[PDB]
Amino acid sequence: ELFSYLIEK
Amino acid sequence: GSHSMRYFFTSVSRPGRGEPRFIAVGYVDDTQFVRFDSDAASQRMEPRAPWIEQEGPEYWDQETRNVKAQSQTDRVDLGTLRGYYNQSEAGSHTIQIMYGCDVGSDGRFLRGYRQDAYDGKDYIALNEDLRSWTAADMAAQITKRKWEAAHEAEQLRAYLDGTCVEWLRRYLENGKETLQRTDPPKTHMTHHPISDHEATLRCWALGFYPAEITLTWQRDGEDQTQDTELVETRPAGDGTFQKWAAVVVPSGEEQRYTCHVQHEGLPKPLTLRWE
Amino acid sequence: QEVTQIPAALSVPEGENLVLNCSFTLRWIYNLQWFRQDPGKGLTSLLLIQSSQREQTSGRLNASLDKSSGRSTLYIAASQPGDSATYLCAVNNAGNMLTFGGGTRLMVKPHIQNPDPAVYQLRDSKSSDKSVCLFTDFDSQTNVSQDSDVYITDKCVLDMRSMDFKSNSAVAWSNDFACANAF
Amino acid sequence: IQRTPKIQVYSRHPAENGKSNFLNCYVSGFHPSDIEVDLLKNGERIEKVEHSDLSFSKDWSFYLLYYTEFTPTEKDEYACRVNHVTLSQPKIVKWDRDM
Amino acid sequence: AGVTQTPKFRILKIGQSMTLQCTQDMNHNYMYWYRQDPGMGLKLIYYSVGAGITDKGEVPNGYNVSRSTTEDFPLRLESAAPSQTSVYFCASSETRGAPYGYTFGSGTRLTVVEDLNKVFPPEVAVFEPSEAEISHTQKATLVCLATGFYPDHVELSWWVNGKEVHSGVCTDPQPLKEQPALNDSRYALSSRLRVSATFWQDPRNHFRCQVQFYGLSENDEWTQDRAKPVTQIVSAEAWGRAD
Repeated sequence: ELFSYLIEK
Repeated sequence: GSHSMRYFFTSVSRPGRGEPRFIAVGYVDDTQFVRFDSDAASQRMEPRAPWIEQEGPEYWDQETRNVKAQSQTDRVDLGTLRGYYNQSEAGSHTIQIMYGCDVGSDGRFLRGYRQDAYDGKDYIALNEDLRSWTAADMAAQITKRKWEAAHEAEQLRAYLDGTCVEWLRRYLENGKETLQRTDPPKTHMTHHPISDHEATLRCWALGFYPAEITLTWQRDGEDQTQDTELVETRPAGDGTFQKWAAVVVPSGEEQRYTCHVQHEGLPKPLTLRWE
Repeated sequence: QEVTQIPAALSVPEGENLVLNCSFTLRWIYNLQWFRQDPGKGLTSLLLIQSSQREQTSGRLNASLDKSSGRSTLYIAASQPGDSATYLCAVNNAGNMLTFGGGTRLMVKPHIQNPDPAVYQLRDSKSSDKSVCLFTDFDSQTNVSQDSDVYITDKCVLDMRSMDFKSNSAVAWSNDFACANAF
Repeated sequence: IQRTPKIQVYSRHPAENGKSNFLNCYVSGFHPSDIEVDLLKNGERIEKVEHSDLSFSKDWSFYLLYYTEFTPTEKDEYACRVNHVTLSQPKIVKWDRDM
Repeated sequence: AGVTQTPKFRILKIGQSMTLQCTQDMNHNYMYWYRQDPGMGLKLIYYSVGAGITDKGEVPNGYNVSRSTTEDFPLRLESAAPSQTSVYFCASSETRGAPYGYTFGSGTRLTVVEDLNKVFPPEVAVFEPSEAEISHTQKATLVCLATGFYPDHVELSWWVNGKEVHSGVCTDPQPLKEQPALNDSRYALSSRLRVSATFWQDPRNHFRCQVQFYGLSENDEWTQDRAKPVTQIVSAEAWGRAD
């Protein structure tokens, strides 16, 4: 399953 | 053997052609099991291995939402990084992301990793300790401060040694007939005279699984690493792999050279000699 | 993957500590938020708990976060009638973005130390014809419910900026009906 | 940064004349991602050609597998034609079963 | 400024078009449209993660959006349906994670009606305190009653000698349905102002019940005998007396 704790660069 | 789950993401800006290209692919070892493509008709995470088919609607709904979220994050990031590097709007740029976890034959966590790239070069990487980042330049150093403030490392580590390894174990069980099999290489050797006093000896390994293999040429016993032509392990397209190693050999001295084949599926390592 | 708030309505006598419950199935949440909503009005942020935090405190408001069990509890200490409002639980994650529970309508009932229940008839200021029945001075424990020709209102909520003459009342009117029986 | 594609042309199963098979073209080590790949029969583009989803190696260089149904014969010549910004000309690699 | 959302309210006949505007000057990449029905939570209709893209939320059907610029995320209703009666909230954030939380607009109350003929302003009357009450409690409760208004969007306030009061004020939690069974039922709302016997039994004291009604605009068409039920204030008033 995908990683989902998404923080913009 | 040890196993890995990996996700690969390629984002390419298409200036004056609308939205950037986005391609997400999930791997268990060297087997692609899921795909998202921005240019495809479905706009869904799609199955690519038979053993993922048994996941229910909730799985496909969730992975679709989360891959779309990564797509949207990459769309924003392309704009931001374009800003960081003071690049024009007219040029195409690429973000690449790979993250994954490795487990042993006992199914337990070995390591986790994440690397991010801009235009085919290191941007930012999770360190070995899974607690800090290595920034390639001042652009990535801005990204690091944002990721530190958001506690990105702590959340990624929890995923890598939690969700990642848990779902890897599930996939490995559900697809064990293919994922946890070992097919030994069928081997043979070819002979190509390049001149009247020299000939190529090519050592073939076909139909083996998994991809890990060691093809080694030796003269009388001595290893010829420096003088061995060694192509990349390639996929057959039937779920197996192929590889060859070649040596340029003085004519009438073929019997001296030997090809050694090491693979998990072999009862004992093979040693091959020419006709 | 959604957010739920049970109970949907809570009635509490003032001064009493109370709890509002939030449960969510959202994974890898960025944060959890508690909102106050007054009737007809927009959202007021009460507390925002980050993924890395176990609780947030603001005066008489304390909110816990358990990511693992997917639960938050809002603790309201020494409750006042001014706490009466709709409390919305909101959870933010990547796939679903800020997702809202149904909310809990909190009714904080004013303490009535000297109940004096009575039904009065009031005449209109302009006409001698129209009259209204007033049921007033009843304790906050007694309740009022609603013939389609006679209309009976709910027991009113106090103006949350009141500092005098605070007591419960309900109103009844119709087009011949008597006040004595109305309630 | 620009990297030149490596090209391998081969069959899914060992080649037997008059027996249905798959012709593969494995293109690896290229950057950037934009690439044109055709499978040729006697110099002519084969229309129905499928490929794997774009992925990449530890060094960020991309790889694709292109594949199509084909029935090998003694006389029919098969090849892979790759165009990339890094190449001077489209590179044609001929299928060599005896390699 | 934060997030500016217009209009604050609108009455709209079935099948008519409307655009809800939403603007922010904070350079936020993320903008959101939610709807909230009575006694429910907010539900995401549409969102945008930057200029040039929109994406469907939980309840996108019957709605359209666009995002040509960072500043603006307008929501379009092509053919207003009864089901689109709701309160709409626009929002923005600097990042998806929104560690400072979403910035919300003030809200837009849309009412969808079979026809504009269903819209009525409130009738308002003030009822004088009971002599029985005054002599029993030494207190004087005025009752204000707003009747026959639709939709149920009013603000009732008490004004004593020209200044708004809150002490002694008690308003019904929500308007009452005159015809509970009907979908288009006109509403009633009651409020109490309670003062000392002294303050009532004095002809110098002036009591006004003020009901703000949110109705039709001026660019709305009207061909009925009765007055155009436009946004307005309807008041009834009573005076104290000692005789």
